[PDB]
Amino acid sequence: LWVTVYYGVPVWKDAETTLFCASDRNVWATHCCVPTDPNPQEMVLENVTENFNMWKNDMVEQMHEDVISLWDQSLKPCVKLTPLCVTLECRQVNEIKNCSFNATTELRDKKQKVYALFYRLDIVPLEEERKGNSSKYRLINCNTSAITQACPKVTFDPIPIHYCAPAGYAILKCNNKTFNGTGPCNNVSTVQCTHGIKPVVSTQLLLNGSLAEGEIIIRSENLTNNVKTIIVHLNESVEIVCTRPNNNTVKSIRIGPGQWFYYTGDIIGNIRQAYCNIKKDDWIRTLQRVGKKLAEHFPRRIINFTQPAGGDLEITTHSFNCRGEFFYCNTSSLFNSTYNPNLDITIPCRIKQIINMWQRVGQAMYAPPIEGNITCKSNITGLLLVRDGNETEIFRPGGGDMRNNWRSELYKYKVVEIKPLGIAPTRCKRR
Amino acid sequence: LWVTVYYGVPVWKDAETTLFCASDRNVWATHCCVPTDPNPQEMVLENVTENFNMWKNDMVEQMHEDVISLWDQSLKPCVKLTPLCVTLECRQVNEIKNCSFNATTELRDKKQKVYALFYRLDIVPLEEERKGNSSKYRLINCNTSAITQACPKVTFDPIPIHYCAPAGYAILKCNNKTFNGTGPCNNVSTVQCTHGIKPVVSTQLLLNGSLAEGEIIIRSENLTNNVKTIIVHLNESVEIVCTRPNNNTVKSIRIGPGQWFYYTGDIIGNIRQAYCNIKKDDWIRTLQRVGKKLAEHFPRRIINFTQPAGGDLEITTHSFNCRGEFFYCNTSSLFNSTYNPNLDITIPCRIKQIINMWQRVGQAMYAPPIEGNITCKSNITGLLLVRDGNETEIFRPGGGDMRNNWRSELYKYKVVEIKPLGIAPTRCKRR
Amino acid sequence: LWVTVYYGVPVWKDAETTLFCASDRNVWATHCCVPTDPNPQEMVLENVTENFNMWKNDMVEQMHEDVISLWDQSLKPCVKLTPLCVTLECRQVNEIKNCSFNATTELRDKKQKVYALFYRLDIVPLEEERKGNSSKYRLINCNTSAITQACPKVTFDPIPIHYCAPAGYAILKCNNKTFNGTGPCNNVSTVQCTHGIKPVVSTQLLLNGSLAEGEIIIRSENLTNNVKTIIVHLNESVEIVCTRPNNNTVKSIRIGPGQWFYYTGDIIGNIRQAYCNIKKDDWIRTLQRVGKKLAEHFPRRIINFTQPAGGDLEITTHSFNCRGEFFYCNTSSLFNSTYNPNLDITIPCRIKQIINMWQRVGQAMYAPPIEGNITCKSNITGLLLVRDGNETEIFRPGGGDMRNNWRSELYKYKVVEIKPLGIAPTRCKRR
Amino acid sequence: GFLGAAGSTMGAASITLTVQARQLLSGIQQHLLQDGHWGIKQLQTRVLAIEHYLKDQQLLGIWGCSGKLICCTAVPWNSSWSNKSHDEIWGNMTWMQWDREISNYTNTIYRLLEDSQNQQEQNEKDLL
Amino acid sequence: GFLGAAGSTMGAASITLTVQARQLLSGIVQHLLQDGHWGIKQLQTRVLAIEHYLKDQQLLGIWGCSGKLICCTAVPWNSSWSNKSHDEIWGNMTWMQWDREISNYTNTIYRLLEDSQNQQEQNEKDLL
Amino acid sequence: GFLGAAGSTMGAASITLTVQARQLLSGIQHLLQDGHWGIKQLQTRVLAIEHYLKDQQLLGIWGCSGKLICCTAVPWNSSWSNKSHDEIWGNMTWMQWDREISNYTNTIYRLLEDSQNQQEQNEKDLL
Ligand SMILES: *[C@@H]1O[C@H](CO)[C@@H](O[C@@H]2O[C@H](CO)[C@@H](O[C@@H]3O[C@H](CO[C@H]4O[C@H](CO)[C@@H](O)[C@H](O)[C@@H]4O)[C@@H](O)[C@H](O[C@H]4O[C@H](CO)[C@@H](O)[C@H](O)[C@@H]4O)[C@@H]3O)[C@H](O)[C@H]2NC(C)=O)[C@H](O)[C@H]1NC(C)=O
Ligand SMILES: *[C@@H]1O[C@H](CO)[C@@H](O[C@@H]2O[C@H](CO)[C@@H](O[C@@H]3O[C@H](CO[C@H]4O[C@H](CO)[C@@H](O)[C@H](O)[C@@H]4O)[C@@H](O)[C@H](O[C@H]4O[C@H](CO)[C@@H](O)[C@H](O)[C@@H]4O)[C@@H]3O)[C@H](O)[C@H]2NC(C)=O)[C@H](O)[C@H]1NC(C)=O
Ligand SMILES: *[C@@H]1O[C@H](CO)[C@@H](O[C@@H]2O[C@H](CO)[C@@H](O)[C@H](O)[C@H]2NC(C)=O)[C@H](O)[C@H]1NC(C)=O
Ligand SMILES: *[C@@H]1O[C@H](CO)[C@@H](O[C@@H]2O[C@H](CO)[C@@H](O)[C@H](O)[C@H]2NC(C)=O)[C@H](O)[C@H]1NC(C)=O
Ligand SMILES: *[C@@H]1O[C@H](CO)[C@@H](O[C@@H]2O[C@H](CO)[C@@H](O)[C@H](O)[C@H]2NC(C)=O)[C@H](O)[C@H]1NC(C)=O
Ligand SMILES: *[C@@H]1O[C@H](CO)[C@@H](O[C@@H]2O[C@H](CO)[C@@H](O)[C@H](O)[C@H]2NC(C)=O)[C@H](O)[C@H]1NC(C)=O
Ligand SMILES: *[C@@H]1O[C@H](CO)[C@@H](O[C@@H]2O[C@H](CO)[C@@H](O)[C@H](O)[C@H]2NC(C)=O)[C@H](O)[C@H]1NC(C)=O
Ligand SMILES: *[C@@H]1O[C@H](CO)[C@@H](O[C@@H]2O[C@H](CO)[C@@H](O)[C@H](O)[C@H]2NC(C)=O)[C@H](O)[C@H]1NC(C)=O
Ligand SMILES: *[C@@H]1O[C@H](CO)[C@@H](O)[C@H](O)[C@H]1NC(C)=O
Ligand SMILES: *[C@@H]1O[C@H](CO)[C@@H](O)[C@H](O)[C@H]1NC(C)=O
Ligand SMILES: *[C@@H]1O[C@H](CO)[C@@H](O)[C@H](O)[C@H]1NC(C)=O
Ligand SMILES: *[C@@H]1O[C@H](CO)[C@@H](O)[C@H](O)[C@H]1NC(C)=O
Ligand SMILES: *[C@@H]1O[C@H](CO)[C@@H](O)[C@H](O)[C@H]1NC(C)=O
Repeated sequence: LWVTVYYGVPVWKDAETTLFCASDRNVWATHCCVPTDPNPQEMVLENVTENFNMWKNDMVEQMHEDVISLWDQSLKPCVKLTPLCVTLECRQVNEIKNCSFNATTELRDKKQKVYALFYRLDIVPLEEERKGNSSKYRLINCNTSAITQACPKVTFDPIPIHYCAPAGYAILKCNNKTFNGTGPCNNVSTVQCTHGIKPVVSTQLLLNGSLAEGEIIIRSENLTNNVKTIIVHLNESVEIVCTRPNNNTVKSIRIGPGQWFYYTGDIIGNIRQAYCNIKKDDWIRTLQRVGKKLAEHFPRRIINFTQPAGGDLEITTHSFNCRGEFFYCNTSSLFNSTYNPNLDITIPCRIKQIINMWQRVGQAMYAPPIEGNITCKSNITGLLLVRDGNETEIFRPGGGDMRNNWRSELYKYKVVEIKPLGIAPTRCKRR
Repeated sequence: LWVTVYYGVPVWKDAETTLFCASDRNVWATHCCVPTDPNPQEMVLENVTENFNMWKNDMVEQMHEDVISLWDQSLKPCVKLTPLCVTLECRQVNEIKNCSFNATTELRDKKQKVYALFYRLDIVPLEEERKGNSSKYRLINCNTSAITQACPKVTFDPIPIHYCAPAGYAILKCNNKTFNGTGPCNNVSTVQCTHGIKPVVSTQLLLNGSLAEGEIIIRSENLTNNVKTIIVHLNESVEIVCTRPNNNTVKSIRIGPGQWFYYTGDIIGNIRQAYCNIKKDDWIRTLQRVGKKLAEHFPRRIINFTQPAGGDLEITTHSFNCRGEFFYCNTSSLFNSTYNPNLDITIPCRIKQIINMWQRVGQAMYAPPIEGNITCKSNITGLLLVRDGNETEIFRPGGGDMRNNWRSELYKYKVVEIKPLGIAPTRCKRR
Repeated sequence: LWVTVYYGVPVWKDAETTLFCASDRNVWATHCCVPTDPNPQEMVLENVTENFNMWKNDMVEQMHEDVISLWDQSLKPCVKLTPLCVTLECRQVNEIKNCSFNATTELRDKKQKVYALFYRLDIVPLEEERKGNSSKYRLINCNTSAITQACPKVTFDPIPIHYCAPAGYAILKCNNKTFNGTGPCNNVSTVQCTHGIKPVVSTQLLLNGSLAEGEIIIRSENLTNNVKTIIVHLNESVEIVCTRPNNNTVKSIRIGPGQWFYYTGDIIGNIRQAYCNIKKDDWIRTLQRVGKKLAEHFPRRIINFTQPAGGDLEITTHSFNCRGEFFYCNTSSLFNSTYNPNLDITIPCRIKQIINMWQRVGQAMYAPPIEGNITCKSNITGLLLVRDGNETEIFRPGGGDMRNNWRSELYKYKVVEIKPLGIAPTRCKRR
Repeated sequence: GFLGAAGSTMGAASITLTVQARQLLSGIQQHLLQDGHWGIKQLQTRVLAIEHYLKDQQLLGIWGCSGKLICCTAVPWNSSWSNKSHDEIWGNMTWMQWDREISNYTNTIYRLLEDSQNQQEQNEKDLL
Repeated sequence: GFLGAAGSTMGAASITLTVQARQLLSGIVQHLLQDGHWGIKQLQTRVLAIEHYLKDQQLLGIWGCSGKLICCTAVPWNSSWSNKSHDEIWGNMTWMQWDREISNYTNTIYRLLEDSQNQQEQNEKDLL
Repeated sequence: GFLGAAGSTMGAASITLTVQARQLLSGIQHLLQDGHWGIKQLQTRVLAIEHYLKDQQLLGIWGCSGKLICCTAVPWNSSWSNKSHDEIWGNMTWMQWDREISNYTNTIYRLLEDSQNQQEQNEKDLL
């Protein structure tokens, strides 16, 4: 009957804001240094229905920018390997090559001859090759840009990080155990911070993620579009154990006034290729279930899991990081199956030291070695597939765009600005 | 009778603030990315008289700082030409010299011999000169400081720039035709933003400016003082077409890991001096009118237009930029006249590649060449004169201090802070 | 009887905030450009008792951080002496070595032989020593960092610094003479800014400080702990005149494109060690009084003043920077006495040019020479002692942690936030 | 706690929003404040929050509702905005749904609120 | 719209000011964000605007004019400030000209408003 | 002038601090963009604004808006302080009183909030 103004009204709008990181010499501990509340309260909003859309979610963009930002900042004060773009002379080890080069010393009027083992992937043949003989070579991606050494004292091990909303905003979490990305959700709950999200960098297979509560969920922006990436959230993990067996002996040298360069001085014992053992029975079960789900989404079609096409190494292999060692594994032996609706697997892996992260050109990183052999037990929790696009559907491993990885953990969350000012009718005037 | 407090009072004070830029890979588009209002409303303040002063206007200083900072930030990431400060062996071209030098490459232990055409202005000898034979020179400005290559993909072409007031401030615009720059203005309007101002860098002649509504306007801080620069706003433009006819062939090389250096590899055909053709009749009429105005301001005096004295090149020539090509024109043939109260003109022009902008030392810029020949037309709207200070007055072309140029566009505007709180007597009492 | 809410209540709490500097080219004048009030006002709080604690005072931390940050920012745009990390063929000055080296020039394909006099403390041998003959050495700290030259045009002369509180805070000052540093203060006042504090950098002896109003005051966090540093505030100054008698002739060279390196080209006349003359009788009286006060604090003990133990040079000598010269003086001759409760002193001093400030490793500074002899007169207003920790107490000169210097001036001051909102009972309700 | 009783019967929510509003008291790290661009972004977020809070407070003050979480006004309700006589509004309808209902009319209502206070202010200086 | 009816008297303008204070409310209530020194400049400008607005609001509150764009006060007008008995002030004089007229006595009127309101507050606390 | 009449007594300071506040009106270079200082000042400034607004919000929520002195509707409970109108406006000062009832500040704030809630509810229901 009469207008009335209320303040403190529970009304919100979709909005974008800079969420601040908080977690309970790691870069993810220096950043995200804000502590998290013990037992953060989740308030369930009864009868509230909210439209979620995991794609076009600004939280994913913020996480992408924050992740690369920390990596770039963390590499800023480190040693630039500009003195090491010189002629190497490599002659095989009595995959890996025993290169030799004249590196600079702290004194400008001095040089030092250095013998270092470099992976063949990290080198470019400057001169014609020569089998056992020593040929001239150069470090890869030198001409593109200077190579910055990742600091040995700074570790990039992922830790669970929570993205908290600033004051005046809130986060809405969908609590539906089977909910495709873009659509309404009935079971919404308000929160101040996300769950513990580990920013694990990988391709093809999502590692150390969060398992789906219900079945295996297939989320894709446009399934009928063959350009979009399908994200498969698994409801059960699969164990994969990665390992570099080589027993490295790591040396160091001074390439400047306080600039230390760490390289693989030697390998003790036999030289063997790195590999990943994934549990066979669990993998076969997982692929069968994913095939049935894809058949449900793609009726009257045979579901073929094949190897990726012949692109670059960074995009045709399961790439990941284990204690700073950068593995690229050939998962062709895994995606080698077919579902018709009508004892470990060993995966060879190459290892690189000169890395071009985030699909960028002109910013390379040198990942120094680690003495000894290396092992990492990671849980595969999700897959990144791409439909080739016949009466048969071909799904290949995908990835490369790290956005999807962040989205794989941020599909639940939405950011909303609170509009406390509201107007409603009442039964009385001002007077 | 009783004090009464009002809020929203339309009272303002002269104040200084940081005006934010706006405009409808250009540096002026990256910066000034804020869009402008379609049809920006101008509110005329009836019966308001305001004291404007084009001199001592903080807007001019702010625009000077913004232009300087934008240029520096744009040249910050571009290639530094430190490796190219080496001995050059130059031997004339079968003004311009064919210089040979040993540049660096992406490999620290490699060199490359390079033949590049350099203007003689950009070179200073190291030992002797031998007419026909070659001799050893170096680039100018290296001894003073380093040299940064202007990014070839980043263009500094001016666009209309609007300087918008922030919240709580307004820009008063003086509409009085023939406003002499410092008196009271009896016809003002209020605006949020200025008109489209092109940040054109030039000397002597103001190009691509705003024409006066009335007749030609002579504005100076103190006409009786001979050290101040007279700014002449023309009410009619004069066409000047400036061209570099040399048909260059532009090469490039790598002087480092991803550092590309662009130089004039060759000149195809004949080598000819660059020149500016200005429309003769329009120029003669313009100078006659300017002389008549100066005679009005300087009675009982013969008005002599003579060439500048024998200073440096940057201050004795009409300097300007055309597609990143830096011309310096000997405009003595234009200011070669005399007014007594009682068919194009061709101007030769030199061109430089190593530029010391903003009258600064310690910072130099290398402007890369452009393949082909260059032409451009820039309307002349303003003149920067200096009275020599006899029964005769000698006016020479001036400039060098860039603020005057932007002052020629910001003479109309004045920034004012609003003081909404006010007090007045009323018969009303709180009671 | 009824709750009532007051605003503007004079209640405060202990709080930490960033205090903005103030002072009535010099780095301390460039920074702290905020002017100070003429006749600063002090408001004495009657019957107010406040718990002060000069240790664990965030003002000391802020002054430490600000001094280090201002020193670093002042050295940021200066010349890096990386080209001088080269072999030096040092013979002998006809303590000081006559070192020859091939420095770089503005051209990358040129070198210049340079003869420079370097102190032996600033040099580390590379191969053997030969008495009369010359040997190859290098500059100290060449193999740890790049040495930045302190700019000759930028002076670090201390000036009085006033640290002022932002709005909403105040600085409580304790007026109680003989306040022992941590107890309650029964005579306090409020101020906006502190007294003029000269940020003088020194060890062992505090120079150019503030004299205690009453007697000599001994302040230490835990006198019975031998690890803490005892600060002695003198109620009467002692004159010390430090001088470098060498008549230097200072040359300069270009080590790059606009990089000027200043060094001692020659010494005219005789070479003599620098020295400090401290007034003898005043020093003896001062040490007798300090021994008496320590005996009061340490009953039944003989008070021995002995020289520092055999640590590094920077921590076993009175270190200071008279003019632009960094002097390290062997003050064992001063602390060579004993107090039993039952005519100048000349101190030799070494001088360094390569300086490591605040115990930092990885950042070294080259202090250019000052042509001619150097002399300065400072007043010893305080001592930094350390109890060795028998029936006898041994007190040695201390220092090295520069906070103890700036805690010697900020002991009086305490930052407090104002809490203007308060509540109280009254005799009436709102109704 | 921000959105307690959301989607929950504006009558009930208003029984809570005034109680919670006072209870919530909503609105008003050296690495994250000095290194990189983190600090500038925190400052931008905080300044934007202050600006939004001041905008809401100014809108309350202009309407004569200064210092009140609930304020009746002299603007009578026009049925052209909504034709529901408290049956759904304080009954079956929630604050979010109600906001969706009058999303198009909101600006209009503000003007009326604004206009009403003008008259009162004029009356305030004319009755004195 | 900021300076509408400026230099157009104050008796006639006063209606326009009451209208503006609702239509305009007030002026004060990417590359240019985290690249270069322009972000810190924008932050300084915004913070200074907020500070000025809060200073004006605090002055209004201290005088008892909280939340009011027009407020009559209990301070009688002293002819020593101006001797115009509504003849030219609201008849012929503009707000700018009036500000020029009493630029020297505005602070004194602020003192009188403060003292008067402070006494009022104390009278209210005593009466209750 | 910020802490004028500190110590002394609450009664003198309460009257004075109102006139003192009536006068103090407290609550509201290269360093602008050199180093971290340009950031630091903003953190010093923005934070201050926030603190000021927080206090104002409390005044808003207790109906004390635009009033340096504001009698409320909450009766005083002797459990907070045994003395009443003897030292609280006699020999005691504001600092001592502050640290005396610092134990119950949240309780007082909740009671004031409840009183204003009831006041607003009555205002709308009795209108
Ligand atoms: C999915 O999640 C798993 C589990 O978190 C990850 O696997 C872990 O990865 C971390 C780091 O990558 C491993 O931590 C490292 O372990 C090394 C070996 O630890 C064993 O041996 C040492 C002997 O010293 C014992 O003390 C220890 O208890 C273990 O028995 C350590 O040597 C490492 O320390 C070195 O690095 C750290 C920084 O990382 C430095 O601070 C140290 O000083 C030292 O230099 C380090 O602690 C962990 O062991 C792994 N666990 C398992 C079970 O594999 C996966 O990596 C993750 N998935 C992906 C893709 O990353
Ligand atoms: C006063 O105002 C006049 C009018 O604006 C100015 O003169 C004009 O200046 C503009 C800008 O310099 C000229 O416009 C055109 O600029 C194009 C931009 O080239 C950039 O992009 C290409 C794309 O790859 C790059 O390769 C290149 O390096 C640049 O980064 C040019 O491409 C235009 O070239 C001409 O040739 C092409 C084909 O080669 C044609 O297709 C075009 O249409 C065009 O004819 C051209 O340079 C414009 O030509 C100038 N004249 C006129 C009459 O507009 C004055 O410069 C200004 N005063 C001052 C002092 O600056
Ligand atoms: C993960 O999801 C899959 C698919 O929903 C579950 O596998 C099915 O489980 C049901 C229940 O026993 C069986 O009837 C089906 O035959 C299984 N396969 C398929 C393709 O549906 C699996 O149990 C889930 N994981 C859990 C619960 O840990
Ligand atoms: C990974 O191993 C797979 C399986 O061999 C390779 O895929 C094909 O291998 C066959 C030979 O077995 C070749 O003839 C094809 O050219 C290969 N196609 C590609 C490029 O996938 C593959 O070469 C190996 N490399 C990857 C993709 O990691
Ligand atoms: C899907 O995979 C199946 C096998 O899992 C493919 O079947 C093969 O068909 C080819 C025809 O040339 C035969 O040579 C092979 O023997 C079959 N099996 C094997 C071992 O690959 C089938 O071609 C695939 N379909 C698509 C379109 O991907
Ligand atoms: C004096 O002011 C009047 C406005 O009161 C000017 O007339 C119009 O102003 C508007 C806005 O500035 C323009 O859009 C119109 O084009 C103007 N009309 C005309 C006919 O000029 C007038 O020009 C001003 N005159 C001077 C000398 O300043
Ligand atoms: C620009 O101003 C000049 C005067 O400085 C104008 O030239 C005069 O124009 C009138 C016509 O109204 C002629 O009678 C005069 O002979 C011209 N010369 C002089 C010296 O007065 C010119 O018309 C103006 N042009 C424009 C476009 O406004
Ligand atoms: C500084 O302090 C010393 C020690 O307290 C003072 O020296 C004493 O001065 C008194 C005179 O008041 C003499 O009777 C004593 O013999 C002195 N020595 C001692 C050990 O007490 C000195 O006077 C003070 N000076 C100033 C300027 O305050
Ligand atoms: C709904 O969400 C709540 C809280 O997140 C959860 O406990 C429950 O299992 C979910 N399922 C329902 C009831 O929809
Ligand atoms: C997801 O389901 C929704 C229905 O809620 C449907 O509209 C949409 O097409 C599906 N795909 C996605 C991910 O949007
Ligand atoms: C993508 O989504 C649109 C939505 O309208 C749909 O029409 C289309 O079939 C989908 N697939 C492709 C390949 O566009
Ligand atoms: C894939 O399976 C087929 C079954 O015929 C086998 O022949 C082939 O070796 C397998 N290849 C991979 C990549 O595992
Ligand atoms: C030291 O004390 C003397 C005597 O009081 C005084 O003249 C001089 O200015 C003071 N300052 C210094 C450091 O010499």
